[PDB]
Amino acid sequence: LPPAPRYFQGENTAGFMRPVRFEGDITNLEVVGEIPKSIEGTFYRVMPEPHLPSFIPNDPWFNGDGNISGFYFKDGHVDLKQRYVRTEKFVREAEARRSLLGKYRNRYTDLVEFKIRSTANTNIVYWRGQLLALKEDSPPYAMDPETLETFGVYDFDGQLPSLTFTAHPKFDPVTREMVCFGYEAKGDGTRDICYYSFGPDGKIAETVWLVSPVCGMIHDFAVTENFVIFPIIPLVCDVERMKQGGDHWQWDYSIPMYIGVLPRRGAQGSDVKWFEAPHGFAGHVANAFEDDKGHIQLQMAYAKDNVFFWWPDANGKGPRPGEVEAHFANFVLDYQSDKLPLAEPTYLVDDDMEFPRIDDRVATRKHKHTFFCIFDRKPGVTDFEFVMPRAGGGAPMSNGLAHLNHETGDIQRYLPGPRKLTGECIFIPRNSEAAEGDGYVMVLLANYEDMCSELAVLDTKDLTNEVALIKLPVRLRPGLHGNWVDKSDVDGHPAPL
Amino acid sequence: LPPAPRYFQGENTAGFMRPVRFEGDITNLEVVGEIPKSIEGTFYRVMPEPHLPSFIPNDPWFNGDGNISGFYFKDGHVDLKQRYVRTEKFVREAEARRSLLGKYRNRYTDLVEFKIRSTANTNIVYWRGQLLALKEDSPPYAMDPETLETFGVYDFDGQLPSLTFTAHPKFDPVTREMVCFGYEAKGDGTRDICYYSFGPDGKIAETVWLVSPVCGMIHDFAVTENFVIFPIIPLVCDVERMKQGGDHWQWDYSIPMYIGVLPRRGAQGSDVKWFEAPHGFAGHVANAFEDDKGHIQLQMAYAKDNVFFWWPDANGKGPRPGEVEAHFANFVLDYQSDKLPLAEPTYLVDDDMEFPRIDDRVATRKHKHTFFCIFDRKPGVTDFEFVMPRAGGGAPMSNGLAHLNHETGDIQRYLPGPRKLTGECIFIPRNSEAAEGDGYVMVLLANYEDMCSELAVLDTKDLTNEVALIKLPVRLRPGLHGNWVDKSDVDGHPAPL
Ligand SMILES: Oc1ccc(/C(F)=C/c2cc(O)cc(O)c2)cc1
Ligand SMILES: Oc1ccc(/C(F)=C/c2cc(O)cc(O)c2)cc1
Ligand SMILES: [Cl-]
Ligand SMILES: [Cl-]
Ligand SMILES: [Fe+2]
Ligand SMILES: [Fe+2]
Repeated sequence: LPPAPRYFQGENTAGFMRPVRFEGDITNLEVVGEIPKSIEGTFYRVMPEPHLPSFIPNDPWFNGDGNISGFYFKDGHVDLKQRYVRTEKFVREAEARRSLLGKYRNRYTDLVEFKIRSTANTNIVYWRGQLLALKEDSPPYAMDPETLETFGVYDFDGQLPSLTFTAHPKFDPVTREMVCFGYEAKGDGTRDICYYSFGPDGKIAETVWLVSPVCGMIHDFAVTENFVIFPIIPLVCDVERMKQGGDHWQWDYSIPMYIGVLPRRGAQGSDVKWFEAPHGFAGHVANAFEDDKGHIQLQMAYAKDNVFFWWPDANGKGPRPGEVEAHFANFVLDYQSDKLPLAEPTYLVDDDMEFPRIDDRVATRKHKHTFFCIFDRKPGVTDFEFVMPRAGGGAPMSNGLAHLNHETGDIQRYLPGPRKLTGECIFIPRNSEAAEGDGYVMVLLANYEDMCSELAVLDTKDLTNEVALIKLPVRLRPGLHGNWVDKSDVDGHPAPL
Repeated sequence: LPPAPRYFQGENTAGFMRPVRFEGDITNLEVVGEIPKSIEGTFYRVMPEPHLPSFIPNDPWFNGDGNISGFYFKDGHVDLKQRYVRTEKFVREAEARRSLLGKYRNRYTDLVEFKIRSTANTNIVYWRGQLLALKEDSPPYAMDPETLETFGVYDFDGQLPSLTFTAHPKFDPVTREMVCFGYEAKGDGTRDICYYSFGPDGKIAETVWLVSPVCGMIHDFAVTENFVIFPIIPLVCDVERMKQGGDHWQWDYSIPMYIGVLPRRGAQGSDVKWFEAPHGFAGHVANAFEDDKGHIQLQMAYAKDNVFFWWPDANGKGPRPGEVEAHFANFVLDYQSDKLPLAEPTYLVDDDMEFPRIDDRVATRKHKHTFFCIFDRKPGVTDFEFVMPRAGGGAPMSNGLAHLNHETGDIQRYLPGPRKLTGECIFIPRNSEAAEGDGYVMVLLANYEDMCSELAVLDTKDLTNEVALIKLPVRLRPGLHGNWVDKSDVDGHPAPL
């Protein structure tokens, strides 16, 4: 077998990116300031964190074992619980005491045959009394919200019709449905997309099979009252390339950014319309909604080149690290239109941004508040000379959060400091009668001075001030998505406005 | 109630001394070099580590909640498990989410009434299939060696005759007895010492009540074939002082360092002879044995002034931090002599030293190898300008280990480097046929450059070279005692040579 290294080497596991790999508890976290005493619930987040050194050099960040953190809040006190998802990969590698799964989404490089290749490392959501740890090449893994024990791969009582479950399901705050899909839904290289939904009682509602014009990456999607929308990143999969040891994904400069629109209820596969946006990268969706005219307003991060530069085109063509900016775009789509090309989007702000969140009480409906990560290169915002040598590589950087009020156009920015960077934020309603976007924002910080993590709590009335700073004595390696589960929401999701 | 701080403040919890307070697992630790594949067993260590900020300012290091680390070795792989002892203090404070126990060994300052005040933070030993977590003001707490679960306060099937159980019991390698005692054995300020022993079947053997000439601290003791030996530190307890909120211990410059000698078997309390060594501090015992003449050779760390400078005399008189050195002394004692004063000891080496260990296969018999911590002020051994600002306070410093061969007088020294300091080492026999002192040494390092801990593995054939360096991604705060439990030893202790 390729030899198993006994310590981590390479930029993707150096500095702040060095895996810690701890599971367990740290109760009664240290707090500077004061956590509002009325906050009650749990912030769950997932990070890729390789449990064992990979036999693949420079294995991307996206390929690390999912480790779940829960921060449990009550009466101004907070406890941390942390535990790895017991994926098939995790369990078999722990038994062997070495890495066995190979390149990102390429089973032809695995040292043993896996049934499920999930690292369950991308999102962690609440559904019907369980956590679902999500990875877009696989079904979810179900976990206990209290103990973080893994129950196992989850198939929705035998109803899951797809091999794949997106990391970005949407929760309709009025119908209480979970709206889902999977791409490559019949296996590696397939153009099959399975669109499906579950009612609040757990029964499958929609199931529609459709065909993507290319086998392209559909990382996120959008849901409105009457439509579902599938933006395709121009990364394309060729299984023959994979069989020779090549990458699952390869950029294609010759295609548009396709945007599929399907009717939300009762459609067939042939009802999808593949609109053609100008070539670019489909980033995360903030939210989509239908306006007065029935036109879809789709608000999402959008870049003009390949954000995932390590997967360049067939000739190795692509940008360099830190070159590509993504911007907060608004695309207008009309399902009734037969004109497939779309105009350049309008842009809501100037900032280089990503990881947008809204008040999920208006998900699928008109929203007027967005919170998002920003990366500002203006001199002095980040002390790059100090941070870069301690940061390692492989992951995006954010040096602030922004809050946009869409009615007024006011933007507030939270800057944690010159030697700190942020993860994705969560929004917590002040209480069940709070106005849209009124309450608290939490965000995990990487402090490069201390080489520790911190959890900042902010009030939306003034996003520039930390109400509390929870000081962890360990690093939580840069991670992906997270969600708030409020103690007053019996089904784990907030009530509609 | 005195207000409960929400983050740690003060020098005793700053820098490398900042509590981490994590419990759980880190498997498959990173290793540089190669752990000898034949090593099989577990290294257990205990550290004081306050679980909650104290309401007592500058609470000493000795007063922190005991947290147990186990490093489990097999086939060149090593896993960490870590867990707090579930003492009455730990459990009641965790329930209240605040500190409740007050000053070190002063129940009159507690905010609630405790039955048992143990922090179980001083030693962790193996006995008859359980771990015993030891603290000299209390009985032991029994724990599971595999899971580190706490079973509860342990009374030896109702046989424990004392309120107090020493942190330094001795294991006789020939008889397989555990030889114990407790001082202040009838309560705060009592001069009662209870000497007692257990046979390998768990039945109590000896129980002798004796009287100390003063209520002084008897931290360690020594055991030979026919005698037990009690060296008294000139810290003295006055319960009336404690009732007014004062310190349990106060130095007394007017007394000798008493050394009690009692016959090991069949004695009465009045058989003890209280020899009088020159005034000084009774440090840890390496080992004691009877020579050809039946005279006791007692080898121990010995200083000329109060090592515990924060507990000065009645008028506040005593040394400053880092001024007192302890040296490796040999006292000669003759139980038949009626001459109570003893000569100044001889010294085995020059180094400022402490935490001596021997090959416990010769415990209570003649030994010819000692391993110990040293603190060398020779310029450049420690880069004090770098280390001191990151170190915090409250704990002793060691910047090397030394191995003395007593037959030849050769000394080898392991220096982990200018920005590292060490804990107490353990010795592991190479195999069951190894000569005395031949095998491996392990020691936990504090790395002040990385602010992480490391576990060094050394071969006694060349103590200057690390065979392996196990790299933890967290800090283990400076700790107290630790022990090896070899997998090949049925009762957990090595066979006699
Ligand atoms: O297995 C995978 C595949 C993709 C991702 C992932 F987070 C993609 C992604 C990351 C970004 O920083 C922005 C963005 O729009 C998308 C994670 C795991
Ligand atoms: O409650 C307690 C009381 C004492 C100790 C302790 F380890 C004392 C000690 C520490 C030294 O550095 C040298 C030495 O000779 C003795 C630990 C906990
Ligand atoms: Cl589990
Ligand atoms: Cl327990
Ligand atoms: Fe995502
Ligand atoms: Fe000790």
